[PDB]
Amino acid sequence: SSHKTFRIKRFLAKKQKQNRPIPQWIWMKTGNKIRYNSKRRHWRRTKLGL
Amino acid sequence: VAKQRIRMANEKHSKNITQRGNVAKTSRNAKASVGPWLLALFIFVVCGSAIFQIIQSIRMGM
Amino acid sequence: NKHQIKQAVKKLYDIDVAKVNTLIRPDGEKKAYVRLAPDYDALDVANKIGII
Amino acid sequence: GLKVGPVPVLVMSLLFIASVFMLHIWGKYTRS
Amino acid sequence: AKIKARDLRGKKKEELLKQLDDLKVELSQLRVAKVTGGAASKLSKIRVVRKSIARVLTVIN
Amino acid sequence: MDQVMQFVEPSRQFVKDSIRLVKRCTKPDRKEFQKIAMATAIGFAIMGFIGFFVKLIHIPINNIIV
Amino acid sequence: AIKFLEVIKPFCVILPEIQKPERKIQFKEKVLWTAITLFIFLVCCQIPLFGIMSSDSADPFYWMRVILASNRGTLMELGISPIVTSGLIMQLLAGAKIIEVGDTPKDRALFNGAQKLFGMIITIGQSIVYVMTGMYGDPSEMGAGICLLITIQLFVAGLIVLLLDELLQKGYGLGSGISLFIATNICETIVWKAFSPTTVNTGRGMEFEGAIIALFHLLATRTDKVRALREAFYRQNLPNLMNLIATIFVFAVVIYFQGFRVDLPIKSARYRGQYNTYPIKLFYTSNIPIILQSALVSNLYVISQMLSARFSGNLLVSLLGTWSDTSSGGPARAYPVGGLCHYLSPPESFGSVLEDPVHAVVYIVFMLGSCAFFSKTWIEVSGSSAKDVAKQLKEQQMVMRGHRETSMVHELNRYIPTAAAFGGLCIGALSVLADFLGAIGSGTGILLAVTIIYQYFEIFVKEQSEV
Ligand SMILES: [Mg+2]
Repeated sequence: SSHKTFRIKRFLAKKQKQNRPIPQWIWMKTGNKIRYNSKRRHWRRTKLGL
Repeated sequence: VAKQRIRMANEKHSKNITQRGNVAKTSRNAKASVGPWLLALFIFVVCGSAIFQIIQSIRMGM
Repeated sequence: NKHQIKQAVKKLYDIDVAKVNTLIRPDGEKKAYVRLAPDYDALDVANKIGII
Repeated sequence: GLKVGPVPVLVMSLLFIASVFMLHIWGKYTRS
Repeated sequence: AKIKARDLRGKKKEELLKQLDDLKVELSQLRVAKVTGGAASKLSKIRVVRKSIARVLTVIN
Repeated sequence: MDQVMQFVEPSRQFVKDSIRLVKRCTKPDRKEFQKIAMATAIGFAIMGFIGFFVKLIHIPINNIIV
Repeated sequence: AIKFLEVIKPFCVILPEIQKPERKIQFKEKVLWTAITLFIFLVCCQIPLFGIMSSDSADPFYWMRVILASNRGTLMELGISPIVTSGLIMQLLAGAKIIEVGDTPKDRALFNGAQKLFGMIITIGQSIVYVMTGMYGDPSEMGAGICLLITIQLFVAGLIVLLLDELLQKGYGLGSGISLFIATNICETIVWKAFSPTTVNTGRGMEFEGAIIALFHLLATRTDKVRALREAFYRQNLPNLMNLIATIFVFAVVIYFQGFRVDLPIKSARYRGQYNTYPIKLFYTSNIPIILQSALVSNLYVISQMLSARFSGNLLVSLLGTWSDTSSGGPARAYPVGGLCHYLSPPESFGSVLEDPVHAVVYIVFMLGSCAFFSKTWIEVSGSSAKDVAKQLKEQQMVMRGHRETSMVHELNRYIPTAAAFGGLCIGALSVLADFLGAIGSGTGILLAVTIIYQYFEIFVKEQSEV
C-alpha cells in the first residue's frame, strides 16, 4: 500500500537492488562458474511474503 | 484555430489512397539558422580570398 | 534531518539555504531538495560544486 | 575516379623530382 | 605524497585533524567527479583517499 | 540605458559563461603536462631536425646547380 | 543541389583517385609511409623551379607562406592553398546546405571527389596566373616554351601533394596529410633559424644567423662575455635568443591550454556500465578561426589598396585605408599609414605598441572579437553543433545517464557554443601574445604545429596502445 512503514520500505528497497542481472565482466573471471543471476524475482510470478 | 481544419485535413489524408508508396511526409513544406546577412558575410570572407589573391597577383603583374 | 542537511550545505559550500525538502527514494536513499536564498544563483553554485 | 596504387603515386612523384633535376642539369650544361 | 602512518606518528592532534579535513574535502570532490564524468584516474583515487582517511583516523585514535 | 544594456548584457553574459566553462574544463595535471610536453618537444625536434638536415644538404646542391 | 553534384559526376570519372588499402596496415608500415611522404614533400619544397631568373621580389604574403607552407622560388610556391581554399569553401557550402551531401557512400564520394576537382582547378588558375603575370619574368622574354614547363611543373607538383595527402588520409599514412605538411614547415622554420649555419655579411662584418650558433661564436671570440651575450640577444636584423625564449614560453602556454576539455559522461543505451566520455575540447574549432581572420584581414588590405590607388582624394577612401610602399633598406613593402586598415594591422613590436596604444587597443579588440566570431559561427557550418552532435550520439546508441534522448541537446548547448566562442578568443589572444612577445615564426604557425603534433600524437598513442 502507499501507507508504509519505514522498516517495510527499507526491506522492499533492498529487494529492489538485488533484482538485477550479473555484470558481464564476472564471466571472464578466472575460476568463474556463474552464468546468470539465479535469484531473479518477478513481482507477479513469486511474492515476497511481506 | 478553425475547427473546419479537421475536415479539410481528414479529407486530404483520405486522398492518399492513390499515392501509396510515395506519400509526402509533411504537408507543411515551409529555415537556415545561419542568417542570410551573416552567410553573405561568410561568403565575402572565404570565396573572395581566391579571387582577390588573383587580382593582387594581377596588380603585381603590370 | 533537514536541519542537519541545511547546516552541512551552508558550511560545505558557503551558501545560504531558504528551505529543504526531503524524500526517501524507493532504493533507500534520501534525496534533499535544497533551495538557495534569492541572492544565490543555484546555476552559479552548481558550477562551483562541479555539477555543471 | 581512376584507381591507382600507392607506390605508383610514390613513383610518379620521384619521376617528377628526378626529371626537374635533369632539366636543371641539362639547362646549365647547355648554357655552358 | 602518499600518506603513511609512520609519517603521522609524531604530528600533533591539530595537524592530523587538519590533514583529515583535507582528505575529507578531497573525497567529496571525487564523489562529485564519479557522477559528472571523471577520468578513470579520478575514480581510482577514491579508494586511495578512503584508506588515507582511515590511516589518519587510526593514528588519531 | 536600455541600448547600452542591450549591448552590455551579451558582453557581460559571455564573460560569465567563459568563466563558467573554464572552471568545468579538466585542465591538464602536472604529470599530464610534463608527459605532453615531452612528446611534443620530441616531435618538435624530430620534425625540425629532419627538415633542418634536408635543408642543409640541398643548399650546396642548389647553389652548385644555380 | 543534386543537379550541381551530377554535372560534376562525369568529370569525377577521370580524376586520379587513390585505391584504399585492403589489408590492415601495421603501425610500422604506416609510420614509414608518413616518413617517406613527409621526406618527399620537403624535397619538393626546397627545389627551385626550372627557368627562374628573378626571386628577390617582395612578399606581401610573407605571413601566409608559413601558414600555408609555401616556399617562394620553389616547386611548393602554390603550396596546399589550392586544397585548403577548396576544403574551406566546400565545407562552407555543405555547412550552408547549398550542396546537400547524402548519407550514401556515392554522394559522399562524389562530394569528396568533387572537392578535388575544384582543388586542382584553383591550382591551374593560380599557376596560369603565376605564369601569365610573370612573377618570375616577362613571358615574352622567357619564351612560351619556358612558360609551359613552369606551368606543368606547378600543376603536377600541386597534384603530387594532393595524392600524397590522400595517401596518408586513406590509411596508408597517419593523421591528416594537410596538417602534417603545414606543421612540417613551422618546426623546420623554428629549428633552422636557431641552428642556421648561414652567415650574413653585415656592414660590421660576417655574422651568424643562428640564434644559438651566433652566441657560441660571439662567446668564442668576444672577450667581453657580457657584451657578447648582450649583442647576441638584440640583433634587430637577426633572430635572437630573446625570441627563442619567447617561442619556448609560448610552447608551454599552448600545451597547457591544448589539454583543456569538458568531459560529458555518456554510456550505451543498451548495456549496463560501459561508461564513456564525450570530450568538448577548448579549441573546439581548432586552428580554423584565426585562418579566417587573417583572410578577412587580407581581403580588407586588397580592397583598401585598390581604392586608394585610384581615388585617394576621396574622404571615404582615406578612412578605408591609406598605403605607402616604403622601400627603405629592405624590399619594397606596402604598409597601411592611415585609415581603418592601419589599426587593423598588427603592431610589430612592444615599443611600437607603447608609442600608439590605441593602435594596439583597436587591433586587440578586432582580432579577439573576429576570432571569437569566426569560431562561434563555424559551429553551425562545421556540422558539429549541439544538435548535430546529439544526432551522432543517438545514431551510436549513446546517451547521458539520467537524461532522455531529447535533453542531450540542452546539456551539450551548455559547453559547445561557449567553447567555440571562447575557443576563438583564446587562440586569437595567443597569436597576439606570441607576436607581441616576438615568438620565432608566428603564434598562428606555432599554434598549428603544436596542435597538429598533439593530434598526430593522439593517433600515435592510440595506434601504439593497440600494438
Ligand atoms: Mg497473484
